[PDB]
Amino acid sequence: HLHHGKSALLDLLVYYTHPDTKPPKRRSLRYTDTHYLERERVMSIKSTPLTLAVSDMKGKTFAFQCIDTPGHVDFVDEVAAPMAISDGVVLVVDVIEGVMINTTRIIKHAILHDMPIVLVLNKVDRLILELRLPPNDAYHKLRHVIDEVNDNICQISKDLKYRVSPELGNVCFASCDLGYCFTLSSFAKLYIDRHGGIDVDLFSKRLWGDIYFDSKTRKFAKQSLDGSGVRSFVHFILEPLYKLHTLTISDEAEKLKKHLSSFQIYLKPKDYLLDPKPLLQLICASFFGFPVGFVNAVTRHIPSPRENAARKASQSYIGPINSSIGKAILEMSREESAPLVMHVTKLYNTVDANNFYAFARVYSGQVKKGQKVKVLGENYSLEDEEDMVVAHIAEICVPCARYRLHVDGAVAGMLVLLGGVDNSISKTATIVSDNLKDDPYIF
Amino acid sequence: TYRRWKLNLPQMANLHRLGYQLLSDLRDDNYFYLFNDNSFFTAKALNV
Amino acid sequence: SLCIKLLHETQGHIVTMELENGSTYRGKLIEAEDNMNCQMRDISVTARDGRVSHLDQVYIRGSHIRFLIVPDMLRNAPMFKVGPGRSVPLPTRGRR
Amino acid sequence: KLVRFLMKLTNETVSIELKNGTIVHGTITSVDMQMNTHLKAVKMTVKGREPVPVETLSIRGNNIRYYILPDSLPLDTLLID
Amino acid sequence: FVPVNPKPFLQGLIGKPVLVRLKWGQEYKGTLQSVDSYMNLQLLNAEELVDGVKTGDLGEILIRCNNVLWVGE
Amino acid sequence: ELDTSPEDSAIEEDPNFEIPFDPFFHSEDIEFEHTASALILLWAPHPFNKRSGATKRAQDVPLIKHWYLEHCPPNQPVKVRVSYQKLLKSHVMNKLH
Amino acid sequence: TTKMVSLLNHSLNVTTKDGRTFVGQLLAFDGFMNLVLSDCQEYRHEEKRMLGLVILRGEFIVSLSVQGPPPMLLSGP
Amino acid sequence: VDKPRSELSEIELARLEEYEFSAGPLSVLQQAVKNHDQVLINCRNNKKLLARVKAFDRHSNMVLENVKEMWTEGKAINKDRFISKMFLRGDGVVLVVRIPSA
Amino acid sequence: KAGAPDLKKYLDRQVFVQLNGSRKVYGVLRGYDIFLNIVLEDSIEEKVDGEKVKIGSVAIRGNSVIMIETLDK
Amino acid sequence: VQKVMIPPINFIFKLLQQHTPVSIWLFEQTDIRLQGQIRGFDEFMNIVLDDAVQVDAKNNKRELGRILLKGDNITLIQAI
Ligand SMILES: Nc1nc2c(ncn2[C@@H]2O[C@H](COP(=O)(O)OP(=O)(O)OP(=O)(O)O)[C@@H](O)[C@H]2O)c(=O)[nH]1
Ligand SMILES: [Mg+2]
Repeated sequence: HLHHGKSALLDLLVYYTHPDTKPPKRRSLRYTDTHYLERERVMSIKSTPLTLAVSDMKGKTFAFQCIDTPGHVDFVDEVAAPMAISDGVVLVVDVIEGVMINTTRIIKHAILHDMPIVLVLNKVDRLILELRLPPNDAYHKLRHVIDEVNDNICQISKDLKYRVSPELGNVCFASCDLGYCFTLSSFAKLYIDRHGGIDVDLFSKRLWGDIYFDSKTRKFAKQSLDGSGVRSFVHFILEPLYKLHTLTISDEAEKLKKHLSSFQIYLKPKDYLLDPKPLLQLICASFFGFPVGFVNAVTRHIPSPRENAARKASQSYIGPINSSIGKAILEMSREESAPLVMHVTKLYNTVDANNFYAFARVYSGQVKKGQKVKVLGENYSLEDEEDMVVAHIAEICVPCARYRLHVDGAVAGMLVLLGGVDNSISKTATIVSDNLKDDPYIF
Repeated sequence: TYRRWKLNLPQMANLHRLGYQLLSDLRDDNYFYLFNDNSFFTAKALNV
Repeated sequence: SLCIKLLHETQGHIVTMELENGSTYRGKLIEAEDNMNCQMRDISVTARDGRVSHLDQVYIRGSHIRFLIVPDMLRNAPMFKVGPGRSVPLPTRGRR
Repeated sequence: KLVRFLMKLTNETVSIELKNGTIVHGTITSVDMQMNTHLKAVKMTVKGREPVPVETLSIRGNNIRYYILPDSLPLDTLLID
Repeated sequence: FVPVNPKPFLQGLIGKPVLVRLKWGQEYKGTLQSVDSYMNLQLLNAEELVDGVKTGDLGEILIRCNNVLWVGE
Repeated sequence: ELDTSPEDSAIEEDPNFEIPFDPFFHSEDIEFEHTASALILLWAPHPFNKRSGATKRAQDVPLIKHWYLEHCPPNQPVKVRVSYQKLLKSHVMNKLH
Repeated sequence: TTKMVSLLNHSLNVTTKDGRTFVGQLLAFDGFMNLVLSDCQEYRHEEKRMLGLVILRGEFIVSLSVQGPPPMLLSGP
Repeated sequence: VDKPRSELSEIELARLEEYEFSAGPLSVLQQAVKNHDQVLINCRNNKKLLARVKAFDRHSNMVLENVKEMWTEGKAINKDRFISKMFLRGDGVVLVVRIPSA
Repeated sequence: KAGAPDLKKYLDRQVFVQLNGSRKVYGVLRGYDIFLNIVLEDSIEEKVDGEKVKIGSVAIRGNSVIMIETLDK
Repeated sequence: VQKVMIPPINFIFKLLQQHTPVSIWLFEQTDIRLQGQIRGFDEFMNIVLDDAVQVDAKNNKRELGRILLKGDNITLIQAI
């Protein structure tokens, strides 16, 4: 939805991967905006793609080709079009505001299009600092938001494959302003590394609904007759979070310093004398480092392009699967002999409004600059063969919002910006190699 | 030279209490919908 | 530690490793731990003498590892600075 | 602790017997609390193999069998904490 | 019925004559009087029964913890 | 619709699950002595939510700017309304150039 | 262990408990001195084998030595 | 002492460390240090060492002086080598047997 | 400190264990420890010749476990 | 319907209570095996055995009485 914090989520990763960037003076960084109009209205209007390398919970580095989208109602072009060439949807829902109308629309369209969904409950810190809810009522609010999302999912397809809940690792609790985004498993691991050897998955699966921890028997009860125990999630996650926030805010230098020393987090003496919000950001960045929970959830619950080739071909492609081009799409072959099949769903302005960059996902084959390709329109078919236009490929770039990486060539499964082939494209188009077998089809 | 200050939490709280008649009570910024600077620039340009 | 970070990086690729026996294993790495316990798929075991066998799923204990031949294109993997308390080499933004 | 005795002595020539039987002879640069020894301008003689000189070399702590120490060190003072 | 843990078992055996067996076929017979937590032991007037035959006498003995295989009698 | 909820599925698997460690901040409480005032300051107007600044000059502090930057109070005489409007006009002209 | 850091990016030959020898460029080490060697050659008794990127365990390593140096004002009045 | 519980902090660990010498088997090292008795060493490579012992570590790391080291191995031929001073890592020690000086 | 190995997917499945010294044991995995100590039920041992003996319930020390193998598709 | 996981320490505790005779293997001695009734263990499973007998490949059983077996050598624990 609008202003629920989806650009702040990407700014969270940009702060870590790009050390040069610094937060602005009076507002948020809002990386992946890159339009003077959007900087004026302080809201995203265009869907700027961003490719960056992020780190997994264990240390592995992936290559996230994330696409940022507007949250305004009228700009659902920049959600529907880029989603057709993506493998999943990361849904950012404000906990305070809850599920809104655009969130409902996004959920309906994603489930209608067989899109895995990863839920990020943003602006958690507003429960602690603004709404001032007690931890138990905060847990109830989080649970209600998750249940609303699950209801919106169930209104389309009652399949259990699309079900978001923290115990499945499908939901991340985040505060992108303070700079943290954890999961059950990530926070559980952050316990395990400190306190010895216990399986992270077993510990993490017992940190949700009405599972109570008994502080004397050290066991997970089920109902906690009378007041024997307190809820596991609240006992192990929300209360430590509340106490962290309050220690930073409430001006307790010695107590906070001692507690951070226990965690081997060491601050310069001039750091405790900071403004409350930068001090919160510093503490949260030292305590919760890179947002590895979000990366781990995305990698686990969103299929890789090779795994998603079959589903993409079944949904988007309209031609016969048994054909050679259909087989090439299914295998997502990268060799030069393979046919080149790419889908262009967007056109992006250059810095000066002179030429357009075509945003394409290479479904199969390989592409090099200077290549001759044949562009297929929206209604190209055997009846209408006149929508074909032969064009060259001037320049291939990997998008990074505020800059581009120029590559001599690209391979299958990559999202790239193509320069030099935009005149024949209105709205969407399919690009195929000219030296190719007969009967090409369009997406 | 008296160029930078750092105040405690009780001191800032007490100063906020004392000068309570001379500071706004909005903390929202949505109150100035069409009554902020850019809207005034647009109105001046359009002569409305 | 950077070495176990690279070992974790390898998961999903094809890695060859030899144990204290002298047998070399050629398969796809699917899991790895700080102890360097490894899970493998489609292994082609070459014995010390030279006999070649095949395996499907194994869980090699870390303590019985001599070395591994990681795929070459992981030479450019980033070696992050590790603070005192951090147990995983990750990009940092705080003090250290 | 006694490994401190190792670091308190430095830059003297010492022959070293490794774990496998190899003999190395050279002057130490720095040793560790953890028994990692660093050697410079040494004479590496692998068991049954021809001697070969190298400019520097380091040994893991578990591979040290024993030390051939010189006769020019005040050991009684050297042992004091 | 009553389980006896290793350390109580051996400390309830101080001063008795025992046959300790090394990892590599050497058995030493003698009496022990003091042990620390790492289960390395000291003997008195001990003799080596190599291949089960009495060869020589060593006197008092200290064995490192890792060399031993079992202790008995 | 789930046949068995994940809750009983999680508990039923090893019902004797044991973790020895305590939560992180256990000796503390979610609210300290100065937490309420700190929260009050956190969402205060600009000068009073900082705790660190740069000592502006004595004449660089307007002290009543927010009175006419906001709307005029209702039921005021014409001259007061015009005064509000003229001061706002001067501020806008200053900000424009 | 500060001296050990000085060996980064140097070319190293490492004798192993097996008795072999790996030669190559050091990328990163460990607290247990697990070594990461880039462009690694194997010295099996001498036989040459290309290995590539190799992670040696700490136990496997016996000794190591260097073989090469690491690859490498405004104005006035 | 009544602290073999093995769950201790640093000062009581050091007390237990010193008691591990003052009455444990490693006590043989102290009276060998103070009485300057002959001590024979059995290494894990079938080596025979006899020498004065001067200092020892809890790991049985030992500094030796005036060492007579013999090894046997053609036909079995025993040979000897006397070296001035030794630092022997307690890792490779199998056995110690004292020859009383008196 | 230490870390629990990931063996939940291997539980209650027919497995092959390779111990040190060219040993080999069948069985159904039933439990594991931090140090990879494993527990097997109704297991079967292989000898060098190749004949299988019923070996029974087994509690292997994790120090000696070389590999753990499943055979299913 | 599934069966719960039994950790090795609890398994050996069950053997201790049931007084089930065992056949302990060794770290590298393939031929040498030990049998007897278990009597105690610790967190390192240094095992205290009763009526220990040293069985070899040709069943050369030798009585050893009650002995303490260092955990560094146990490769396997048998249930009868
Ligand atoms: N308190 C708090 N505010 C946040 C947090 N995350 C984002 N914000 C604020 O949310 C507002 C909008 O942030 P954006 O990143 O632009 O949200 P957006 O979804 O990209 O907005 P659109 O692109 O127009 O949909 C800004 O005021 C941010 O400072 C948070 O975690 N806590
Ligand atoms: Mg946005």
